[PDB]
Amino acid sequence: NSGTTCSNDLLQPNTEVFTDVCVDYDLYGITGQGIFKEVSAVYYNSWQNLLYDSNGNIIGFKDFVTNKTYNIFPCYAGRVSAAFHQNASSLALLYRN
Amino acid sequence: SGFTVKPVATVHRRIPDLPDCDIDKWLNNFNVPSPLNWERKIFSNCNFN
Amino acid sequence: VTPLSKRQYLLKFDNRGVITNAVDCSSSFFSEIQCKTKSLLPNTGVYDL
Amino acid sequence: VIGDFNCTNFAINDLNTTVPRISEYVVDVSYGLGTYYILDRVYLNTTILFTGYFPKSGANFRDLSLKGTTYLSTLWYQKPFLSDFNNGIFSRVKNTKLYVNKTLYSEFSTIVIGSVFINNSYTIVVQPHNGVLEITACQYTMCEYPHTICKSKGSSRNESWHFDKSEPLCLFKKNFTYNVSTDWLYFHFYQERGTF
Ligand SMILES: *[C@@H]1O[C@H](CO)[C@@H](O[C@@H]2O[C@H](CO)[C@@H](O)[C@H](O)[C@H]2NC(C)=O)[C@H](O)[C@H]1NC(C)=O
Ligand SMILES: *[C@@H]1O[C@H](CO)[C@@H](O[C@@H]2O[C@H](CO)[C@@H](O)[C@H](O)[C@H]2NC(C)=O)[C@H](O)[C@H]1NC(C)=O
Ligand SMILES: *[C@@H]1O[C@H](CO)[C@@H](O)[C@H](O)[C@H]1NC(C)=O
Ligand SMILES: *[C@@H]1O[C@H](CO)[C@@H](O)[C@H](O)[C@H]1NC(C)=O
Repeated sequence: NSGTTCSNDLLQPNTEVFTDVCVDYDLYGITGQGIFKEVSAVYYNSWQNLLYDSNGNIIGFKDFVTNKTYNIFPCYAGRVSAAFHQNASSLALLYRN
Repeated sequence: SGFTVKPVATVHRRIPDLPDCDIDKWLNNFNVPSPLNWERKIFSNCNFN
Repeated sequence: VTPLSKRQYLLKFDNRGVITNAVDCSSSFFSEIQCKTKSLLPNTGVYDL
Repeated sequence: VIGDFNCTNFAINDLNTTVPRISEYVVDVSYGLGTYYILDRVYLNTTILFTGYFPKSGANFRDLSLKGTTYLSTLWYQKPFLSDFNNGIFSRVKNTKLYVNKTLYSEFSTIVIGSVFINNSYTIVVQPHNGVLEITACQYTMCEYPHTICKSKGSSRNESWHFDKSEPLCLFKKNFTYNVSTDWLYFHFYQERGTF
């Protein structure tokens, strides 16, 4: 129970990545949730793995296992408008935009 | 209230600090020693599966 | 060898990620103006240092 | 005095014929020289403000290169050569080019950072090997007389700065490469909140 010769067999397995679905990620020490995509980036270097924003957000990343660049997008999180009348029993729903 | 969808799985990525031990490469060597000259090897500061 | 210090630097990036300009924000008054306006060539005006 | 073990004692002298020289070059961060890339992120067509450990513009350098011929003095392992790592250092190294039968070889001095430099603590050591760097940062047992020899046109002494029969325990181990035909190299070292 003391040393540095540990095994990554049961610690955390790597299986695959998912596309077009809001999923959680714990990439390179930073966590978040969102939807990934697939782009053709050429601005990555040997030591660069993330593409960051100018305000403190993540724009994309690159998986070193298969050498392809992605693009992380935030998924929908919004509210709905509901119109209601006193004499009525149901509601009128409106999803804006 | 807002509509926040839940994630379906978890995706993690990390870069390993120490290299792999490569125990299988040493255990599959073609020069099999005799019990009279058994071989000994020390492994430390590496990762193995 | 030269020492280091916790300072603030204005970094300019190109369309590929290569750093092209860096401003110390503490060398002269023009550097402070540039880092206050968050631009390499500030606009015409009167500022308080 | 850096270590505590007695690794070797062949030629021990006591002379004071060295002094750090102040360089004539001035730090110019106009075009990027002196600044470092951020952690493994990418910025595109933006202008940012970063609060970090940087050198001061309009400053002078100091040399700490030591070279000898089988003779080592006790004053070489003390101040001002054994400087203090207050918050960080930025170093410029000259790529010494040698030729052995019309074959290019590159080698420069090595750096060792630590706290007490004993086996009970960690110690970072960076040294090149013919165009290949080596960063270990392991709990090495270094003696108070560390040195390093040249592989090309070797010296009388032998490279002996640590005495460890088995590899001690540590967290990091990795090799790096660089162009052997360059002339100047740059290095940045610092720490923050216990992270080096
Ligand atoms: C880098 O960013 C600048 C600033 O947004 C871009 O300059 C703009 O370019 C568009 C398209 O040509 C023009 O309509 C704007 O008027 C420009 N604004 C300014 C302030 O110049 C520039 O195109 C970007 N470069 C790249 C390669 O995308
Ligand atoms: C980093 O490079 C050094 C130098 O090439 C490697 O050290 C060599 O290791 C082999 C294998 O044990 C020895 O046969 C050589 O004698 C070593 N050379 C020197 C100069 O020490 C080291 O193994 C490399 N490390 C990694 C992780 O690749
Ligand atoms: C939404 O549904 C469409 C239709 O099946 C599908 O193509 C898309 O991937 C879905 N998006 C998410 C985030 O579930
Ligand atoms: C990804 O690129 C790096 C650097 O070019 C290379 O070392 C590595 O083998 C590549 N991996 C794959 C799966 O192509």
